[PDB]
Amino acid sequence: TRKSIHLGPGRAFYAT
Amino acid sequence: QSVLTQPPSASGTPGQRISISCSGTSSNVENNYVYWYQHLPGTAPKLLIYRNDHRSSGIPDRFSASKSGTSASLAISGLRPEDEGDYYCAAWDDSRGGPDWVFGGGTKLTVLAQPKAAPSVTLFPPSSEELQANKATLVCLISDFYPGAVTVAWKADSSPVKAGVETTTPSKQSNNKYAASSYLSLTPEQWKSHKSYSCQVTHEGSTVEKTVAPT
Amino acid sequence: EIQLEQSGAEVKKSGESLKISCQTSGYSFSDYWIGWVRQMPGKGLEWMGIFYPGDSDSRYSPSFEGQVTMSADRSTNTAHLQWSSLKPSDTALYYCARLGGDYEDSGADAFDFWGQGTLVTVSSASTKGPSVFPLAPSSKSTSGGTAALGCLVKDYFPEPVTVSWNSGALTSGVHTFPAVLQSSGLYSLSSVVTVPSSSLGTQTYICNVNHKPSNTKVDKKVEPKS
Repeated sequence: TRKSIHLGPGRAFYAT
Repeated sequence: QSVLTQPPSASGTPGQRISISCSGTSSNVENNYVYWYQHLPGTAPKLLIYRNDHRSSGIPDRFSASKSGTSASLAISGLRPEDEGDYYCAAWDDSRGGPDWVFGGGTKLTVLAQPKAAPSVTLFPPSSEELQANKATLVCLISDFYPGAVTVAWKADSSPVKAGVETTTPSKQSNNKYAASSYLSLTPEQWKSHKSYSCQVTHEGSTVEKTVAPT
Repeated sequence: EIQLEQSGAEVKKSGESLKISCQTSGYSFSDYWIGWVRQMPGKGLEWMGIFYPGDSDSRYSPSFEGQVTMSADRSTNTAHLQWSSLKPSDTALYYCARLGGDYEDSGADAFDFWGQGTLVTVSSASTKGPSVFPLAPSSKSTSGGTAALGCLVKDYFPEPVTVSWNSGALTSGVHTFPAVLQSSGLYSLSSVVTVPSSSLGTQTYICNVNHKPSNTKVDKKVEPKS
């Protein structure tokens, strides 16, 4: 991917 | 909620350990990953630390970081002259429920290259020529200070002057000490009225004040 | 080796449009967010937004939404930032950076590779030569040693200005200070010389100001105040 953004442990935006 | 607060300045001598502080909120620093960047003259910002406390590859191990509650800190031991520069914390913030990236305000680290030096202040009152032109400028000239940060306050008599002040960023002189200048703009009626005007420059807790008056 | 290469410095007039560039190399352009970061003179780094070249997705920081446009040309691996109406307050160094790190098999989280930055200066002023005023000796016969006098070089555009004293024969104790940029878009600077208090009624002191953009030369006589 590389589009998903990891904000923190166990959490992300733009995930699939 | 999307603010990371850093002290504007830190200083140390070669060899010392310093700690750069960053204060966020539950919206960023407490739960989201913190990152640290170094920013030196003529170079892009450089990733130092990722995910709170992991050093980036190639980075020297005298760089370290940690996290507790809403505070984060970057430890630099074995402080070297090369370390002089701006250091930023950074985090994702989710106040908008979105991936917003926030930089801290930055901390300007001085690695002490020479002995500390008090500023010379010189204050010029408006020239008569300028007053014939129906303008009035007071000129405050600040030189030979080290490290390179000053605070300028202007006074109309004993009271603080907010409006009409323009001050430069400090610039490194040829002798590696710093220089700055501050200009207060007045209508001639403003200048004429008061008993005096003052330029207050403060450097490392020490204040130098020069005053001028009509005639 | 991953590199981002940004376009060159720009000097614009307020109200003008501008598109700046960041060309990438070393990796799949379509696959990583590209971010933009602004630094105003004497201020810190400030996040503008991220743009995803693969599908044209975008996120703008609230302050930048509607004020600037991110885009990307996939034919040339170039990310762009553009303004249709530049304002003086857009004067800044602008950075482009990749959001990566590759700390896991998937995803991104930190701006890892950075462009060298592109400087944009925006002014609403036009060419104007300075008013040069004399900054008169604070007192004459003070028994404290030396004296300070100068030239206020006021309200010019653009930089630079050249200053000399007694046509360059007087250099000792001369300090010409960096300009301040006023909210008007015009600059002012000061030049000051340190001299013996005893030779005020002896040696004349003229400052020689040269502002070549407006083609101004001014020679001002700096004398003790009445």
